[PDB]
Amino acid sequence: LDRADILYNIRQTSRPDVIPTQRDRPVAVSVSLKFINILEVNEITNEVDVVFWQQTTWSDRTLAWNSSHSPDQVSVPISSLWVPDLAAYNAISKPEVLTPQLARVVSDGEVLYMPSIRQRFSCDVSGVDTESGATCRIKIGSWTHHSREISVDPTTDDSEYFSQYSRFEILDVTQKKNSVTYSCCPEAYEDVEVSLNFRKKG
Amino acid sequence: LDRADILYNIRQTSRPDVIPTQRDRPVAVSVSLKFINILEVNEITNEVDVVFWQQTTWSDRTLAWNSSHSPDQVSVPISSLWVPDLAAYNAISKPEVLTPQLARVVSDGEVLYMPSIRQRFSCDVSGVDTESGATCRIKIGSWTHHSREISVDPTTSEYFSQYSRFEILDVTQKKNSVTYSCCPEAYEDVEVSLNFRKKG
Amino acid sequence: LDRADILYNIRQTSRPDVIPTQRDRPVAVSVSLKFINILEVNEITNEVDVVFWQQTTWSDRTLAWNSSHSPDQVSVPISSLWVPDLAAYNAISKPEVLTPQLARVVSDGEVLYMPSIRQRFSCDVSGVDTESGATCRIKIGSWTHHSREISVDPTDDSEYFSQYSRFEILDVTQKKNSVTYSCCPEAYEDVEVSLNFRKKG
Amino acid sequence: LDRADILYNIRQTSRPDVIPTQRDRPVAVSVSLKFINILEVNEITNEVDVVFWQQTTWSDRTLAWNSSHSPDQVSVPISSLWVPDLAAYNAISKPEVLTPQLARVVSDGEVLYMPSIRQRFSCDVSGVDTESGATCRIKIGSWTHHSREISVDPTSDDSEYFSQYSRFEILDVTQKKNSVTYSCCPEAYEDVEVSLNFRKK
Amino acid sequence: LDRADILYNIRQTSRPDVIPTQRDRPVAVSVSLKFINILEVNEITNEVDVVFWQQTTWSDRTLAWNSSHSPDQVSVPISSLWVPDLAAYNAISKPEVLTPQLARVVSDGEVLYMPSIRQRFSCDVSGVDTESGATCRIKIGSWTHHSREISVDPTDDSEYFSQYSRFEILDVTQKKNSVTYSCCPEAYEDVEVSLNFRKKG
Ligand SMILES: *[C@@H]1O[C@H](CO)[C@@H](O[C@@H]2O[C@H](CO)[C@@H](O)[C@H](O)[C@H]2NC(C)=O)[C@H](O)[C@H]1NC(C)=O
Ligand SMILES: O=C1CC2(CCNCC2)Oc2ccc(Br)cc21
Ligand SMILES: O=C1CC2(CCNCC2)Oc2ccc(Br)cc21
Ligand SMILES: O=C1CC2(CCNCC2)Oc2ccc(Br)cc21
Ligand SMILES: O=C1CC2(CCNCC2)Oc2ccc(Br)cc21
Ligand SMILES: *[C@@H]1O[C@H](CO)[C@@H](O)[C@H](O)[C@H]1NC(C)=O
Ligand SMILES: *[C@@H]1O[C@H](CO)[C@@H](O)[C@H](O)[C@H]1NC(C)=O
Repeated sequence: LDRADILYNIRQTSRPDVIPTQRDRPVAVSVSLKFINILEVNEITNEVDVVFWQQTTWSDRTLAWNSSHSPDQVSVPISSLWVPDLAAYNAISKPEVLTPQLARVVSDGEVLYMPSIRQRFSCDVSGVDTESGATCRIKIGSWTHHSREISVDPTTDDSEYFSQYSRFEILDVTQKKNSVTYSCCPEAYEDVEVSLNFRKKG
Repeated sequence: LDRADILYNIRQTSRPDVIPTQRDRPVAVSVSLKFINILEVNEITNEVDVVFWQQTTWSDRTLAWNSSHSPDQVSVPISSLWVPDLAAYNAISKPEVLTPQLARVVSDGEVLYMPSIRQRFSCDVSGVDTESGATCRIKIGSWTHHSREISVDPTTSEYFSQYSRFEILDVTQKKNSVTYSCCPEAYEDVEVSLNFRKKG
Repeated sequence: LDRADILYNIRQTSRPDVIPTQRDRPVAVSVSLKFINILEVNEITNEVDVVFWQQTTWSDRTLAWNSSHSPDQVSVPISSLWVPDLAAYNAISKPEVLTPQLARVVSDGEVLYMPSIRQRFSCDVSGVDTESGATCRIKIGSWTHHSREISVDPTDDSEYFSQYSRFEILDVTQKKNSVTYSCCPEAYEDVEVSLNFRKKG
Repeated sequence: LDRADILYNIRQTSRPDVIPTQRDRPVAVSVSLKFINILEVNEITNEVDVVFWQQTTWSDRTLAWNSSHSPDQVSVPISSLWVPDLAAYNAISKPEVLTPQLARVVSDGEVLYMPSIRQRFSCDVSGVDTESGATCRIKIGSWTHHSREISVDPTSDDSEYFSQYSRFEILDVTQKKNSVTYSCCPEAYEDVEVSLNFRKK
Repeated sequence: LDRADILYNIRQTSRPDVIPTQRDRPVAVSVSLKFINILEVNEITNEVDVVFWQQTTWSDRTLAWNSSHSPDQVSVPISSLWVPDLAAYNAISKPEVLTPQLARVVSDGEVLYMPSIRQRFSCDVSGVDTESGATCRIKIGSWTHHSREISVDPTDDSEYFSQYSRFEILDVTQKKNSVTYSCCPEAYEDVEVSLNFRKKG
């Protein structure tokens, strides 16, 4: 199989509307934010404008091919794939995707999608001009799929990709799993809570 | 039936342009706003910028399937479904949808669509910096369907951002029925009264 | 005929690119602006930001159906219909459509399209802070169809206007105008809408 | 032939990706800007925000029909036509098209496309608040076609339809042809240079 | 072969989702930025707004045709072609493409795509108001293809820079990097562009 055949097969049999659940178990989605820049911070309004790489991984076995005498991986437009319906609960702007909308698909059906996103958030900016800094929390989960359909887990240096030219610096990033049941609904929804501890440079 | 079969059936037969009336009775649409944030307020221009979850429910029997060895619910792109043509009569910006445009469909044909929307409104901002606060009224109804085709009803604060400069004192959501001079038919609306103020 | 059949018939035989002229007569398009809000006014730059409902009516006999055991009217996405190519000659921003892009079609082929539009205009803002107020003129007509293909005709001025605007409406007049350009032998029709408004005391 | 037949024929056989060259000669494109407004000027940054009608004409013989007992002209969405790939070399914003994206096609295959465009330019704003005014030069040519594929030529008062309510007034508009060969490339590229002499009122 | 036949063949067979690797050797992409304008600089936030032509070249042998009695080159919409998935690693806005999205294809399968882009970057603006100026570095490479699939290589200093900018260019250097990240076993190639510029004053 060459690249042309694999990408033809995916384009022709891609059900992008269809969550790829196996034997009624949830799709395991891994999510990790790599912070690249903090552009605007407002301690009065408690708003931040951030650029991050949203590292997103999951398995879709319908994509898989035999890798013997074939590529191990191909680049696929996300319009030809199912992608998790992830949303940031405290976003106050739409995600601005800065990068080409391609994912990497491995021959075993693993998908890696990592867009660069600029987005604005409502979060705690208090203490940004102090030594211990501000802690801005961002919650990301499936908008419509509960824990029996999608599970979200943080992935396996917090400032390795962060811009040296930002007015801000990162003290710490922690990424932890939450499972929440709301009054509306009988089912639990999973989320990754990302805590960005940052401060103004002196 | 698996998810793949249900979503194929819905894509092939859903008729997104066709209001799903039963026996010439109106489609009963429920609408409730959950306020998440108040971002900008201008007492001079009487304008507010708000983020809310627009909880929207209705029945479309053409979507229904036998649930007996099948999923009870699926996620469906709204482009594959009929959705009510709701508009806010006092909006001064287009709705900015912040979330994926998917609805939940139950095997009995019940649809739940709850987008997160950022939108600007013309409303009474007077008293925002006082103890009793401002009361901003938002009217939402069908743009083109009168009360014999679509009825809009409220369902009868909790998720408001603790980090807003503002706080919510009260939200009331009440039904209105309006006849305009132009037109013989009544149009239903939910009137949402947001009583809010600047934090001390 | 039920709604599903009518909307199927319209979607399948809709020629949205084809002006529905009858026997070589112009399509009569009626246009009336209902002002809802005046958001920003600049007396230095002579610019206004306005929200209005653009009530637009015309007949397309290709849409018609026998109403006798059928709905009298349906809601149709404008992407399935011919719509007049109206433009505001003094607009300085694109029309921001705030409402769902549906028109109402009557069984006789009458169409009503009424979008809520926010748009910015170049017009006379002088006198806005005086008792007699400013008069801002907005000209709306077909961008590409002359008077033998499209005629544009006008149909309480403050019945829909926001009580919470910084401005108030004194008067709205909507009158028919005709432009002939040097380039072209044909006249292009427009509705001229005169918005007399002022800052509230 | 009626309008419906002509627009069907154009939709079914228009190759919008195919430049309509005749007998290996260039497509002759005429371009004339009609200035409507000057909205924002910055003498520090040397930037202007302008609204203009970009009158664009060319021949496409593949569109032609016999006009005997048929319309002389139809309105066609530009998505169904080849359009020249014109760009303003000193634009610093994308063209904001304010009008419906329809062209006029004449039965002989002449196309007229005249969008209303709002766009920002890098140009000489020095002297805008003096009697002799500023001269802002805008160059428009094909982005990808050299002079053997596309020629651009200028076409009465270019300023006749300028807004009386602008803070600015037009002193003079000149529109002249340039043909440039760059070091990169063996072929010549044509452009129309438009010089807008304007000042604050 | 005429233009119509070549563009039909490309539209029918191009495979825009398929990287045109030969015998599992990388696609050689050449990238060179031609700086046209520096619009906004902020020494506090270390941000610049720049307009540049992104000269991009590569070979796709599936596009090739016999040039005997045929055009040597055609203009092709990039939606009908594979294009490299290039991104600027320090961009803080999406690329605003100011030009028509057409590439030039030579009969041997060479592609030239040169969009005019306005984009904002995070980079070192310190020293912009001094004689030696600021040096802003921009890194451009494939977002998803490593060095075994795409290689990126640099190809007259600042001849097309706007004379009306508040800034002037002292020097542009464009050098190749090959980077291995901790996450990933493969090396990713990038062109690093160093823009040495200062305020004219
Ligand atoms: C729908 O079409 C029917 C079928 O021909 C029309 O019914 C006729 O109407 C005429 C004229 O009024 C009567 O005198 C005939 O007896 C009817 N014939 C039948 C077979 O019913 C009907 O008029 C049409 N409906 C409308 C609203 O025009
Ligand atoms: O109806 C829902 C579903 C949802 C929507 C947001 N994503 C998780 C699932 O959560 C809710 C939260 C609050 C309310 Br009220 C309703 C709801
Ligand atoms: O024709 C209508 C119907 C509509 C359109 C949008 N609002 C709900 C239903 O209401 C009208 C309001 C004013 C005028 Br005039 C005409 C109309
Ligand atoms: O060629 C035309 C026709 C048109 C163009 C768009 N609006 C109405 C019809 O009107 C013109 C206006 C001015 C000039 Br100059 C040419 C023209
Ligand atoms: O340097 C060039 C070459 C180019 C780039 C656009 N595509 C055709 C070839 O044409 C130019 C047009 C204007 C200017 Br200034 C420079 C140039
Ligand atoms: C993959 O292909 C090789 C080569 O034909 C074969 O030996 C291997 O077992 C295959 N596995 C499959 C088809 O699952
Ligand atoms: C191309 O066409 C010419 C003349 O028609 C001929 O010399 C040649 O064989 C053709 N094929 C190739 C691959 O050059």
